[PDB]
Amino acid sequence: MFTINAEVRKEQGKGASRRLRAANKFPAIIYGGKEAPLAIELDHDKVMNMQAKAEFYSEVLTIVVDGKEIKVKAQDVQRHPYKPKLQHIDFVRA
Amino acid sequence: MALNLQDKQAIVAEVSEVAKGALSAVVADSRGVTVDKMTELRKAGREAGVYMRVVRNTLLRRAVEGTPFECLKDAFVGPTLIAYSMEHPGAAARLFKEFAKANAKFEVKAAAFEGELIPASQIDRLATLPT
Amino acid sequence: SRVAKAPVVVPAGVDVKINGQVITIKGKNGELTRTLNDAVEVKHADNTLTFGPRDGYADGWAQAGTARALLNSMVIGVTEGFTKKLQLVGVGYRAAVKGNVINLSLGFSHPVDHQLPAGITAECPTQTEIVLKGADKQVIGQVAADLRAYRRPEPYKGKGVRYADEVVRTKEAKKK
Amino acid sequence: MLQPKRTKFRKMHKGRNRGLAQGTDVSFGSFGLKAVGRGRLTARQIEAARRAMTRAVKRQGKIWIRVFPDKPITEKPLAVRMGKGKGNVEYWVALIQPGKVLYEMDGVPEELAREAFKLAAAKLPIKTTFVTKTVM
Amino acid sequence: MKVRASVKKLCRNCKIVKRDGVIRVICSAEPKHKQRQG
Amino acid sequence: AKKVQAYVKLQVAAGMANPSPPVGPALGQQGVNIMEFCKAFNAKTDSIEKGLPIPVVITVYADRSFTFVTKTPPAAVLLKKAAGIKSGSGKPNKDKVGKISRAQLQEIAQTKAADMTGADIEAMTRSIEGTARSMGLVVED
RNA sequence: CGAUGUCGGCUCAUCACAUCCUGGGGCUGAAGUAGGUCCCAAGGGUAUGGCUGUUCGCCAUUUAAAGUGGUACGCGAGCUG
RNA sequence: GUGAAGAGGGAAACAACCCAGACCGCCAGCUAAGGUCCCAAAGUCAUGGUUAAGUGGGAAACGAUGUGGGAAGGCCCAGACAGCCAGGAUGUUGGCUUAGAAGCAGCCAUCAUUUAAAGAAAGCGUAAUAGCUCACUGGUCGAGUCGGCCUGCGCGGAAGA
Ligand SMILES: [Mg+2]
Ligand SMILES: [Mg+2]
Ligand SMILES: [Mg+2]
Ligand SMILES: [Mg+2]
Ligand SMILES: [Mg+2]
Ligand SMILES: [Mg+2]
Ligand SMILES: [Mg+2]
Ligand SMILES: [Zn+2]
Repeated sequence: MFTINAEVRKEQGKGASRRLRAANKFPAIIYGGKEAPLAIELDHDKVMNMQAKAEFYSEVLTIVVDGKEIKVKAQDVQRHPYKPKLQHIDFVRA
Repeated sequence: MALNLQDKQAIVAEVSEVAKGALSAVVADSRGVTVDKMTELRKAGREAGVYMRVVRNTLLRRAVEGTPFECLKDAFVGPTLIAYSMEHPGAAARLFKEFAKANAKFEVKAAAFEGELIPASQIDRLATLPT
Repeated sequence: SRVAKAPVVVPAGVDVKINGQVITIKGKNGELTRTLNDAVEVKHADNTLTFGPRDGYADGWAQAGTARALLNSMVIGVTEGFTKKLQLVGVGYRAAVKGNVINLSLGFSHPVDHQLPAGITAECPTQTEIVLKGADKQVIGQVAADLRAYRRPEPYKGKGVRYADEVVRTKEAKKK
Repeated sequence: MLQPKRTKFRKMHKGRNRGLAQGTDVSFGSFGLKAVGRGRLTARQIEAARRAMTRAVKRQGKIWIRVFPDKPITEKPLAVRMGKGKGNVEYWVALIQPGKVLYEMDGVPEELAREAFKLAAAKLPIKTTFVTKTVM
Repeated sequence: MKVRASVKKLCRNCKIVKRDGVIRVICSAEPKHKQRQG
Repeated sequence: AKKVQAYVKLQVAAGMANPSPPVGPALGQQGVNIMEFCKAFNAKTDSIEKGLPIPVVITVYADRSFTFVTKTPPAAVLLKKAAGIKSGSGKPNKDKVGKISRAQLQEIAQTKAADMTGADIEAMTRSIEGTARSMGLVVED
């Protein structure tokens, strides 16, 4: 039921990722095996508060991108070593 | 009652009713029957006075700086809305008996009647009324 | 901000003169003047006083509460005044007031004469305790503090000068 | 004494302390003490903090020491000139990078864990924080 | 007065005050928790 | 506010001290504070006596702080200390008890009166003898 | 290193305060006397002998006290050796 | 790489650091680092904010209602946080090795009701006594308030000739 809007990324690389993370946004990825992987960026604090709920990895999420609704499932997450911040999450279409 | 300046009108003034408190009358009759609501208050004015009123404030957070001067006799009376009444005019007079007579005259309910005051104790129904 | 947002009523016709920012009040028992901190503007609403911080001073909200408390204390004092009572507990302590000069015998070697600031009256109904009444709270409190300061209460027998309503904790000789 | 036995080589290079920690997550326990600083951390110090850890509960719970020194540290003796060899080892430290989960534990209330972790952080030499297990 | 570099509320009645740019603890219960500096 | 209303009996059976084991979370439901038994049950009461029951007026108020008064042991058990028996009621024709002194009984009743009320403590005294007879503890002159 | 004379003593000092005394305060397991500890304070003051080259240390007797350090472990174009 | 074997401008002074490699002259101009209130040429420039410490213009662990900002909380008109309240229900002389502990040493650890507040620790001192209060609910004057997380800039920590 958790629904997050998100804007497609335009720049990839360490520099672009760090520039995003310095503006309270972190990148992420949508893939589904038989579908073209999609780069995405999504707001940091909204999903960080979504994180506390144990249902985040349990239920099916709804990602909104340029007016498109897709249903996905959180695959994995990598976090900052010491601060409670996220660099990047992995999403599987489902 | 619109704001906390009207929250005000309920944070000491019944100190005047609780300073010399010598009875505890409680009842859970949420039935707001007009005939009985000029029965009980009129009897209060007929025997004791207008000191007691219709404030049915009973949630778990109301009556400690409720009656703060005496009367633990109410101190554990707090389920779903239960009216409260004290009695000044003549220590331990007979308000409770006519309250019970109205209960005989079909007040709906009275949650956990215990003969509140002058057992200094539990359930007993206040057998003696020392007027 | 609540104290500041609480206009103080004015009794029967105590004289009130706001000449700029130096409020003067003339009660039936006294007269008191006080220049206000520039951050506050106080207006006479024909039965009371209202307080407002001037724009440009970040401390106005805190300062105005002090101003309201101060003017309330002033109006109370010039209405009827304040009174502080001290007890000289301990064998060998005596007190007596002549004029505005209070002689204390707390037993050092010599009696101690204290001069009052001339607006504060003193009285001694019983010889063991003193009652001093004043038209201004800060000064009556200061003079009471000075009277206490000569022999502040020793916490071992309660001996010394103390306020009436202040209760001293004692202590033990701990062996004998 | 929290010291390795049968070490392959008696003495080890000073090395460098660089990069981010590996075991950043809490795995065995429910509450962990994650280091947000950097720097070596001596087996004597781990012993002190572990004693404080089991002392805060006085018996309770399960604890895990996720950091093992396995790094000999040599000290040149007093009043001896430089050179003429490399001094003998004197103590063993663990190189700690930011994010490493030093202490881990479960079986006690979270607040009691907060207190115990504070007590041991008082003995530790680098900045720490309290972290809880996450679903990941 | 304990003149210490880490002041803390030693009991329930301790109060923290910043008097003239320095941090102090005053307790009305016992005159032994009085702290300074910090 | 809270003077006294809602009165039952707690304060379970009586030997030696320091709370913890027997009667816990039953109290533990609602809030009487925690170590409240070592300033009228390890630093105020007993050495009037060390084993058997007494009634103690025990309670904390809404801010969870204690204060106590005393009472006198009920005659069901106080005469166990007085006469020193381990017998009891249930078989009066098979297991019965011997006599007890009236001066001792009046001493017990004097403690009773000091630790209770009643308009005529002498008129109330004989009820202790009656209770002794009802439980089968013979009290005589 | 085509020289930068040294341990201790004598005379003369001077500065710092992390105060030995005197001064002002808290807190006390501060009855009082006497203390313990901590904070502020550098104005002034801060032994004499026996032993040893000794600084020091030990001893004897005082004193309100016999402070700790810096100054080329002050001071040999000032002395002694 | 620079000095050695490199002058010039900057960092007060300062072979190595920053900029830049002096053929000579010129009372011409544009720039580099670095700066523009006065010493000393150039902004007492413009805009939006931060700090109250002379921080700037030395220094940590640790401590704190300093202050600015962000996100999410509980709690509340079945009315919140603090004021005054009065604060003090009981089969316990609990299995303690039944010499002394008897609402606050070590103990073993946890049966309930009446039933708005009523969980065998928190402190003052008494071989051990009494007595008062805090983790707590609330009747008038009260509403925005209670405690945490992320942070920016600050405060103490901070004593030498
Ligand atoms: Mg001052
Ligand atoms: Mg000093
Ligand atoms: Mg010489
Ligand atoms: Mg080269
Ligand atoms: Mg050069
Ligand atoms: Mg507060
Ligand atoms: Mg600092
Ligand atoms: Zn305190």
